[PDB]
Amino acid sequence: EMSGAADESDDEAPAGTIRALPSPPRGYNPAPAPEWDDLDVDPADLVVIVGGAELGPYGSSRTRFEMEVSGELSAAGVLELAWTTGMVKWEDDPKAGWYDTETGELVPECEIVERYHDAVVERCGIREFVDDGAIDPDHASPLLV
Amino acid sequence: VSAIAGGRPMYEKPADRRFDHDVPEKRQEAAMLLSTDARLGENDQYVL
Amino acid sequence: IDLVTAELGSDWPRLVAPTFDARKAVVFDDRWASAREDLVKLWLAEEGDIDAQWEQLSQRFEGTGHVVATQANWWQGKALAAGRNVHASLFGRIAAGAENPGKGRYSDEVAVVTGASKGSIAASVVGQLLDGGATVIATTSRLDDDRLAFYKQLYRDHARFDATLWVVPANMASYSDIDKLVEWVGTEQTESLGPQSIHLKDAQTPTLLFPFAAPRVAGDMSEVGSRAEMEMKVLLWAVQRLISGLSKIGAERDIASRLHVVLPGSPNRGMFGGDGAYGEAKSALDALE
Amino acid sequence: EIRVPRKTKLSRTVGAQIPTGFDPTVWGISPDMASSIDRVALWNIVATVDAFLSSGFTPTELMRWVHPSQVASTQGTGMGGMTSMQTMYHGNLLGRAKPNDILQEVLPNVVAAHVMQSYVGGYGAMVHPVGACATAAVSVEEGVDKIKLGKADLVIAGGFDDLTLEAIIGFGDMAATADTEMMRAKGISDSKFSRANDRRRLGFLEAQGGGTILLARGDLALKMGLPVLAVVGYAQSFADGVHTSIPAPGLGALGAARGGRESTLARSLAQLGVGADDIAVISKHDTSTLANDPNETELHERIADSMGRAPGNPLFIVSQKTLTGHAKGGAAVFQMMGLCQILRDGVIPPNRSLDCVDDELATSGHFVWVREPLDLRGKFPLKAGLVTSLGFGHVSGLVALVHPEAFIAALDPSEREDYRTRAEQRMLAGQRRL
Amino acid sequence: SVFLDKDFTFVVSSEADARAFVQFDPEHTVARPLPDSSDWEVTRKAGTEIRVPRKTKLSRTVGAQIPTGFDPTVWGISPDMASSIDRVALWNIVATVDAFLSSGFTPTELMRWVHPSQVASTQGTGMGGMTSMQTMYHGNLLGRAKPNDILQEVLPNVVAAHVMQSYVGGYGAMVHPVGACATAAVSVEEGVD
Amino acid sequence: AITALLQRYPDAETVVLHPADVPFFVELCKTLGKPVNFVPVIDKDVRR
Repeated sequence: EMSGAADESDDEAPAGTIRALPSPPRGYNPAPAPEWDDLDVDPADLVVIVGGAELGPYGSSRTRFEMEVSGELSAAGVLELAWTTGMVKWEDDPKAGWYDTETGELVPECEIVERYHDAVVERCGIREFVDDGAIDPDHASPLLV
Repeated sequence: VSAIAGGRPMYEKPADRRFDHDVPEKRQEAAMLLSTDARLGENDQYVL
Repeated sequence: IDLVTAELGSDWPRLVAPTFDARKAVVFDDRWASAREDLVKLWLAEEGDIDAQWEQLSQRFEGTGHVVATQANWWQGKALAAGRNVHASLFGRIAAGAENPGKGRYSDEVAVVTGASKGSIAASVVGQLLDGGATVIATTSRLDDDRLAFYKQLYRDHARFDATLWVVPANMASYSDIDKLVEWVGTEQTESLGPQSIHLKDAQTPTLLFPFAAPRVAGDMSEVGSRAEMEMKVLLWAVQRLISGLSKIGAERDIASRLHVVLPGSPNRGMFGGDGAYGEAKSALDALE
Repeated sequence: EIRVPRKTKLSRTVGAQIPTGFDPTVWGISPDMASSIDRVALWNIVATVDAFLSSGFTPTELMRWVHPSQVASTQGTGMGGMTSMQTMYHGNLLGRAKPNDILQEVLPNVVAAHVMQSYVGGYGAMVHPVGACATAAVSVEEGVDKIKLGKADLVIAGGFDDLTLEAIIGFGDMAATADTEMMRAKGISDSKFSRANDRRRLGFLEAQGGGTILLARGDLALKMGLPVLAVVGYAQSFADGVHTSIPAPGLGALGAARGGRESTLARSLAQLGVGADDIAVISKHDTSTLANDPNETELHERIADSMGRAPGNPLFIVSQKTLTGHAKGGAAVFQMMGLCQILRDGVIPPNRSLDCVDDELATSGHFVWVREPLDLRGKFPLKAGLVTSLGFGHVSGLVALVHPEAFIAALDPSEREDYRTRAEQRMLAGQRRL
Repeated sequence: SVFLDKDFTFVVSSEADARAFVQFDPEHTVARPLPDSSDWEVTRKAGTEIRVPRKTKLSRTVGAQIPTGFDPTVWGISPDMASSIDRVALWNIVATVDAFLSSGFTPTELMRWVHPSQVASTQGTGMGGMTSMQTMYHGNLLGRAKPNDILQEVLPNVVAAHVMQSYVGGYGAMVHPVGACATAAVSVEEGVD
Repeated sequence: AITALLQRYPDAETVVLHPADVPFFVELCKTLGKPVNFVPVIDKDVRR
């Protein structure tokens, strides 16, 4: 009976088209109580960070922070990485949209995770050294005696 | 003039003040960096 | 080699390949580190009120105590203020837990458990052994980090004071593994630091032995039908060599300590015809006695 | 005398590398620049652009509020220009056609020199620290120094380094890098082999990249109306001392905690009305080497101990090297970046590479090592972080970072409300531009 | 770099070195165990890449050089240091000693008046460690025996790091400007700062 | 209808039309059954 119950399937109709995208980054304030005097501190003597950025194995500061804190990319996470890794291209040719750079195929924002992220994770972050110098230290490094 | 003639001016230090007594100084290593006014006495010839 | 293969079959030589090596072992003796992270996670995430039985269960898991873990609890508790109701309940409960920690005692048990994997009887036994202040050798067939992460999750929950857990890659089908494993289990408990790192094999005389290793029927290589023949080596013969192996160590290193081997007998042979596996195989345990 | 071609097999098969398919061209760098300049230059050039994008875009907008000679560039390197260096010494000895600009392009200062020529066009200070592994935090220190003395009101601080062939063979020979053949023997995947404070930590993973931050005068930031990411409460580099022993690590970073209430660390905090207990997070260098991790831990344990850190109020510490790997020059900036992101979001990143905490580290009670992310929501704020980095040859450094909202408290309620108005308008315009 | 037009005559090599040969060429090179001597023969076929020694004449025959016969040893630097460190290091090391000699000698006398963390080192370079750099990139590509400390010794900051280890022993700041030609004055600026 | 949708997605009120959503709208103007009542873009086709 139970194998049969497992062997007897059925399809409940599911019609779904899902996409992935987000609003521009916002900031969530924290609740902090401060008893302070105003004029006391000289603003000319203070050093303040206006902005910052980074280029590294995980991409920019936005994508790296997502991987560090979360461990998985958001919609904007994969969209940005696929752009930086050069998976997605932008053509003004007809159909006017985001296109896959390798195979020359039009892509939406949803399938970015499905079509790419699997390959993105492998080819981003830490991995076996990909040879852009036609030399592999671990395999073969040119010697002359 | 004493340095120029004798070849004296370069002496590579054994770092006596660091290890001076093996047991306590390794323990005193923390205490030194922690407290402000701890310094070298001259009379023992620069002891820590 | 063709004749030997002709007799034994295709799957037998391939599955009998060696697995265990002395360098892949992983030891978790730290409660002190895992207990501190365990408390702060409770303290921050506290929702349910004092009526919860989980708070009493977690307090028994936090019963691991020493100068180290007390310095953690006594602090986050003393740093807690009167700010809210949760802060009033946390501070009081923590101060009580800090007091119960000071007087905490421990027991000791040295056990070797096989077939300890997730969603099983032995896994419930393992965490409970760890709950009883024991020292447990846990073997896993799959060495993948998904299995490795599970035992870390299981340990950081159910570990008490004096509790040390050991996870290793192991194959009960391999005689080499059995010999190599117990040769590791019985040697020294010593760690030599020379120019390099050499860990001499940890010696703990087993109190309890739990051969719960349970091969399942999965036939991808076509092995079907020959398995009940091979498992008779694993379930009995290799256990026999496992019992013999720990008997040698005990005799050579000269202990009068009795290793208690719980024999996982199948319930009531002969009155069930539907099991098909358990009922017949375990009736020879009466012959093993 | 004949030189005959041969080969060698080496230990390091893995590194932390910028995601495959990265191009400076996609970011919009012209092909002429890509050719003429070292790979390391492409890292600092794009990073500087994206660093500005956090607030303003056109670099000459700085010349509206400020005389151009008050714009500074403080940019650190451990080596820098590595490719351009290895390009000359091969090429010349090999007589291959190589560029004429080589020695200019191998100067570790030439990279941001290229950025000043191409982008900002400032008439002011240029400094280029060498901190080995600590350049990033060492750079911040001098970027801070340039502002307070009125030499320049706007500085760019950062560090960058590259990963090449002979960078690897120098570390692997020095024994300081983790040996991949040994890692695979222990069943360690490439993502799991950088583990800080772990019992099994085998030495550091080498990486490549670069990062920069824009440090400014607090008065200017309000006046320009840019975003305030954090307040730098202090920055310092510190040496160690005379000794023979090669494993013996530098402890000199403790000099910042000297004096207690009179200490630089506590006074920096106290000026914001912040206590010693109010540093929740320290960003360790966390090289995953056996030498650095316990020493840096003992160091952070002691700087807390003497300053009167309440017993068992431990500094929650993140290791970013377990993720990003170790990039020598741009080490402490990636930590600097992460620390700002820690302060604003409140979230304290985990070390997910931690299987087990080293049993030696138990002696440190003011230190807590977190394996899982502790995410701080709106009801659970945070205050101040600390970036610490230990370079080679007694280069040690400390950067005290403090939450932006501590600065907004000095404006009085009328001007405080007036600033939030400007900062809010900038964020909307900033999101637009980005 | 030249491509071999016809197969080169076999040469004797060790098993470790000959297996390496195979890792570059492998369709183009051929290696065999010699049963008696256990070593390997290396035969390069047609299509292999060979690097053949040549020469060049250059324009600059003159430079401003430290007087001939200078030795760090005469100044009293130990032979172990001379070996392990780049030539540029010997310059900054002796200069620092003679710089102190202007006033005090024992660097720890500074620790009488001052807490050691208040001693700073700001030392600029245009490149620095040049020898140690060119030593690696030759040596590695040439498989010649070269020192293991190379990358440590090529860090332009490592030179005064060597001085702080050997002499002053300060617990305080270390900065190392790159000013190209201007590092010196750029260094003073930060030393002042 | 407008209120119903953008209540579910309140973020639509504070943000920009996505750079990839701009070509889509201009594309829809070209395929529209009855020609658009306005001018969506100033470009080479502005006469059309």
